[PDB]
Amino acid sequence: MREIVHIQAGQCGNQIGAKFWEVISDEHGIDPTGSYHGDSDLQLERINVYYNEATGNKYVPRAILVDLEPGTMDSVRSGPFGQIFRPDNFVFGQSGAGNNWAKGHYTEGAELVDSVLDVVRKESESCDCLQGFQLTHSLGGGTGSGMGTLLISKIREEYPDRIMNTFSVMPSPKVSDTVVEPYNATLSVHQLVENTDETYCIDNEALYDICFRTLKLTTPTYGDLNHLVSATMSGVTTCLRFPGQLNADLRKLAVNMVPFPRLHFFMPGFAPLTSQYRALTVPELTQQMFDSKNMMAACDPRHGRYLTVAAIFRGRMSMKEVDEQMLNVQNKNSSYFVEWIPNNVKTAVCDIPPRGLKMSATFIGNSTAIQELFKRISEQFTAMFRRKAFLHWYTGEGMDEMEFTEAESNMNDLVSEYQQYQDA
Amino acid sequence: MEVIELNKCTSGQSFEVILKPPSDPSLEEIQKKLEAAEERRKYQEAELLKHLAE
Amino acid sequence: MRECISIHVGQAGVQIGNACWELYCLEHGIQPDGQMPSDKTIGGGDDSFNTFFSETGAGKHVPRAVFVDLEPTVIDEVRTGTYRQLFHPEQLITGKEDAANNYARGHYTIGKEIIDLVLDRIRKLADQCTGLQGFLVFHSFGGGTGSGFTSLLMERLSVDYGKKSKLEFSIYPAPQVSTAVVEPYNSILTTHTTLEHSDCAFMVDNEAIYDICRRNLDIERPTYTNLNRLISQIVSSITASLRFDGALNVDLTEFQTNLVPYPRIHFPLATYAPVISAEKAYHEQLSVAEITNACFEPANQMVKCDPRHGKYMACCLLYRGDVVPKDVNAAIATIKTKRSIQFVDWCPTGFKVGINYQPPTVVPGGDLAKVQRAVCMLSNTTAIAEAWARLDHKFDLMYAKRAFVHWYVGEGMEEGEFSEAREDMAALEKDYEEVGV
Amino acid sequence: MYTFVVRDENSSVYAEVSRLLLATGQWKRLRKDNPRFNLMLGERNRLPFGRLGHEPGLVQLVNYYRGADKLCRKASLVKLIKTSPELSESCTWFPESYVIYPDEREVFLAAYNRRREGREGNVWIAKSGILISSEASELLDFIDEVHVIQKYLEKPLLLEPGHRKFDIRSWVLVDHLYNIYLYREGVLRTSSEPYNSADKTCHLTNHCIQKEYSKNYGRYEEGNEMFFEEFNQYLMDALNTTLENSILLQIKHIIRSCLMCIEPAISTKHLHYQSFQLFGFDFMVDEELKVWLIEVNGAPACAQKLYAELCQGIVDVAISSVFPLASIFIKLHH
Ligand SMILES: Nc1nc2c(ncn2[C@@H]2O[C@H](COP(=O)(O)OP(=O)(O)OP(=O)(O)O)[C@@H](O)[C@H]2O)c(=O)[nH]1
Ligand SMILES: Nc1ncnc2c1ncn2[C@@H]1O[C@H](COP(=O)(O)OP(=O)(O)CP(=O)(O)O)[C@@H](O)[C@H]1O
Ligand SMILES: Nc1nc2c(ncn2[C@@H]2O[C@H](COP(=O)(O)OP(=O)(O)O)[C@@H](O)[C@H]2O)c(=O)[nH]1
Ligand SMILES: [Ca+2]
Ligand SMILES: [Ca+2]
Ligand SMILES: [Ca+2]
Ligand SMILES: [Ca+2]
Ligand SMILES: [Mg+2]
Ligand SMILES: [Mg+2]
Ligand SMILES: [Mg+2]
Ligand SMILES: [Mg+2]
Repeated sequence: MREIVHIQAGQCGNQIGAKFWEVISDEHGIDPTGSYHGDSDLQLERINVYYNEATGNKYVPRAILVDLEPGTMDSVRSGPFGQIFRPDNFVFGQSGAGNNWAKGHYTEGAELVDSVLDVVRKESESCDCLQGFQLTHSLGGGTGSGMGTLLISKIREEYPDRIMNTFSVMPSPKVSDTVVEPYNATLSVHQLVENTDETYCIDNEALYDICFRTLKLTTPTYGDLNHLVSATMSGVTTCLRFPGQLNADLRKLAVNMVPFPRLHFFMPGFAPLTSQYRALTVPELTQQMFDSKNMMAACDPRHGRYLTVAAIFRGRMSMKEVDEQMLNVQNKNSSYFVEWIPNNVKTAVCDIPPRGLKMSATFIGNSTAIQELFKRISEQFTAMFRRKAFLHWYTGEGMDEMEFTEAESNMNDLVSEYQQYQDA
Repeated sequence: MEVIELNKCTSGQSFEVILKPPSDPSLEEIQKKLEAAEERRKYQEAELLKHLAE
Repeated sequence: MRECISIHVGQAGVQIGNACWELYCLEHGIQPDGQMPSDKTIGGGDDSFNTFFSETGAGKHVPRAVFVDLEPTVIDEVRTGTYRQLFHPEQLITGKEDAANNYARGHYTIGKEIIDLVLDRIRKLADQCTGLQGFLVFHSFGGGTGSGFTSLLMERLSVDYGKKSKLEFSIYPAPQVSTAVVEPYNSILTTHTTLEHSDCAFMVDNEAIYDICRRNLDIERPTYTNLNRLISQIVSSITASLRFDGALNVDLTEFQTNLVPYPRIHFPLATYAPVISAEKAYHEQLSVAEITNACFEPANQMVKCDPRHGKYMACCLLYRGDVVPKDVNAAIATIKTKRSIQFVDWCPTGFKVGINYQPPTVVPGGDLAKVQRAVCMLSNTTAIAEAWARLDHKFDLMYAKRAFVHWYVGEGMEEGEFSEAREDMAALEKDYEEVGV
Repeated sequence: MYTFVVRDENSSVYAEVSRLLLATGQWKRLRKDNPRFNLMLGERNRLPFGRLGHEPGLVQLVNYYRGADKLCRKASLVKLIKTSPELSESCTWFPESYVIYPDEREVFLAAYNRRREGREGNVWIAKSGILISSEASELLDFIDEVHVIQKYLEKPLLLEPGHRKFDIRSWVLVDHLYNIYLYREGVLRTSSEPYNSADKTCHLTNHCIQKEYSKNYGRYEEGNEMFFEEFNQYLMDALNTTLENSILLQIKHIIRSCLMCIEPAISTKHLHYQSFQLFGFDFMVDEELKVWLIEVNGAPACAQKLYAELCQGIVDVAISSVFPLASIFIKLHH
């Protein structure tokens, strides 16, 4: 039993985390009350990766819900699958974090972090073989960004030999709540550079463009954005939740995907994205899966080179034809894969498709083109920081300008590090 | 050619055909390697916990 | 009679060992519950099959085997499989978390915590031997356990059993079925550490088995079950001389005498024919000449390479089925005048032939058809160094950028072991070219 | 869209082949160290044949035959013709040669002394720096200062006007099926100096030696290169015969004989990768219209006028035959 402990922090972290548990509970045949009602033993074979088995053969998600205000977590408990979560795993404060990284990381979140770790410890103690942790959160707010990274740091201290994995939603002025999001994101990225093994960069810019340009949604809501995240999160965890050889656990995934410790920020992709009854062939899955319009990070893969790639095909299809199409894309565009990491593209197939689709494909890329994301955040950061604009929200919580300068330098170094392997 | 060393039995036979003539570290040292690597792991983890303590 | 102990390490070693011991039972008439009606000496004996099987008072024939894996899921299959009654729980050793395709994790971090347990379980089987002659070690090159833990086990076996021979069956990494990018690293690391400790290693390239299954068996996308049934046929023909009456390769020392004149050059090329699909209703049974000629086709080798552009140091022909010595010599004479077979000048140009009259056994419901006669050629040719050249080139590409190296350094391994291992392979390639050019 | 790599920049032949493939719009050139190629235009020295044919989902082809150096080296060709029973030492179209290390010295002297005592032509030639001398001691002393010493053809067919020596270069292409294609166009690299059987300029017909030491370079034909149309017309006007009957039958026989000998050693019929190769055969014609084989070149250059036609023929029967898109050769059957 290789268990994973899931944590969702803040508004965005809990809203996408709730939909993630709804999507995978449906795939594993778990109802909103925890009872199993599936028809395939493949659903239960790896069920303990994300679910604890309770009394009466009930399946309880190994999830911990964290926030500094009760609003979003009250909505989750009122949601469809709200009753499935363990009540003690709801850990919340009352003051909120005011979209302020300092409040989440240093003041308001510091008061609440120890009680969160008490629940993490309770969940970890019963694990027969703990793989590590999975955090969902945004980087533009205060709780998920500031307290989420504080949690990552304190968990690494208590569990230094466990994998740290995050789903990190990147801010965008297209889907912006406050102007200080580049501040919060820049401070958080340096934490992720040091203290996570795998981070899926989910860009609200890309989610918006997909909803607008592709899905033809003229006025996208957060629900529209979170539907793309749900399907993506389901795909990237397929190899963890079903029997298989490739990337079956968090560490083996990291060994296949992370050639250098700081370069562990992945571009996720997904196919199909349909605005629906038409049959999608294996060649169509492969072409769309690698297409930039299907990337969730708002980076042009043709502007960089792929260090490593993980591909997951779901449904009843010809694995022979999957091998052919996967080899076709590599041999067709071998200039976009680094030549100094041979056979850096790995393919997995799962017989169980997601809900509503006969066939799907999920893309996990470690591309140097992700520097475009960090450059974008860096430019938005600097435009305000050169005038020290809005800094008083942060210095009022004890922070100094030097910590911002160091955060600026830390992310510029990350950009330089990606650029060195793009031309090597 | 030449067929030499013909040995036969109930379950088979074997022979040789010639076509042309011709023209460790100790356990102590192993334990030192295993413990030296464990020492480097402890040093690397102690530096991490030191970094996290700061 | 001298016993042989088989050791299966990692997923690949366990699953291949499970396929081999199934085949051994069918060949020797041993039922899944361990009973063997053809064995008249109840609860003991020094027959040829007793080199691989011990006997209990109740007549059960127990494999002299140990299964080791750092994750329990694969060996749990043996604990509940068809032949679960053959083994007792002491022969099946499992851990909690595997080596994560990381040689250093299998050798240093996790292997250190289980190496003393494995040796204790091997000592239990060795104490039941009146004259142990050595070990057969099954493992992959690419896995973290198969590479990292094996090299640690082979170091300790040389310490505890200095006079005993050790033979390997090794799975060379192939991207068509590989599951890790760093498998070239683990392969070089485990070959460097095991080289001085292995007397004879039979390398099997998953690429070659995969294509034989696709081309000769008409399997579209071969699985490990397809590959392992074919591998077990080759392993069975290699070890049949230890398990049956005969005069060729009768003990493990004879494998080195007949195939390995130079110690570091201890990687013989295996070629097997015929591989026939059981889906064909009628098939023309191949003659002695046709299957012997097939031993010089690269399409039938366990490692794709060109023996015409290397030199031979030894050649053994192992026949099973309807084969008489007269037809073997007629086939060899025809082949010598058509094929490019160059021996090294300090070795005789000849073949050691072994014939076992019992034709090959096929697993009921398998992919291989029954044949009247089959042959496995074991040839020590310098052309197998093409496999080292391919592996070392992939090593050089990744290591020039130190890609993934931090995973190994983080487990306590030093970066210098990478280059030291690569220099040993560089010396290995140089040895082959001196002999074969 | 096929892919190919280029690993020999000093190849004027495949520089044009690479240019032709890109001009078709269906071939993309990769970096020289990119393993995901269909076609390798490989280097001359230490081509990594062992790394070919191990790319799943890629049919790989290389422009060299592994093992063909046995035919394209001086000492290798001499040893191959003597030791191979298919050719035998009684081979009639190859000059009596011997391999000498600075070994067949005792055999070369047994034939040299037999000629001086025999009162017959005893002029030889050593090569690997070339020395032509009727004194064996001057030849053996020159090597010590691996070589082969073969009988110098003292009676060569001389072209008139000029009374001059020549040699015939034939280009032969062997594809992955081991079809032997003889390019219909050859060249006569002619000496522009009158043959004096009593200077290494009228004796050596190399294009660089005639362009650096011969005073009459280009006097009779352009670049001291006579093509087959002119040479056939000369044979009809001067000797009442054709190029096909008097010479080309022997040339086709020698080409077929040499390549059939090494076929079992170098064929890629059942191999995980495929090979083709362009060879350059060099012949000599004596005064009695007998053809002698001098050397086989493994990486030959072409004549300027024939680069366009020959390189297009390489793409047709050797490259596009394996990788089809969307006769100038004579097939020597066997
Ligand atoms: N022929 C064959 N090859 C296998 C089999 N299982 C795994 N492999 C190959 O072995 C290599 C990976 O090694 P594994 O044996 O799976 O790994 P391991 O020894 O269990 O070590 P860990 O990393 O700790 O899991 C890959 O190249 C696989 O293709 C098998 O059953 N048959
Ligand atoms: N046995 C022989 N008898 C008479 N003339 C000979 C001869 N061997 C060589 N020659 C003359 O000397 C020249 C040099 O021969 P050789 O084949 O060694 O040239 P080469 O290898 O240096 C250049 P290439 O690779 O284009 O042939 C030949 O072109 C020929 O004219
Ligand atoms: N994709 C997505 N992004 C969100 C959602 N809610 C908030 N965000 C983004 O997250 C940032 C605000 O962070 P938020 O989670 O609300 O702050 P927190 O509660 O203090 O952690 C902004 O960049 C928003 O665009 C959501 O439901 N989906
Ligand atoms: Ca307070
Ligand atoms: Ca507390
Ligand atoms: Ca008995
Ligand atoms: Ca030893
Ligand atoms: Mg908010
Ligand atoms: Mg394993
Ligand atoms: Mg020994
Ligand atoms: Mg030359």
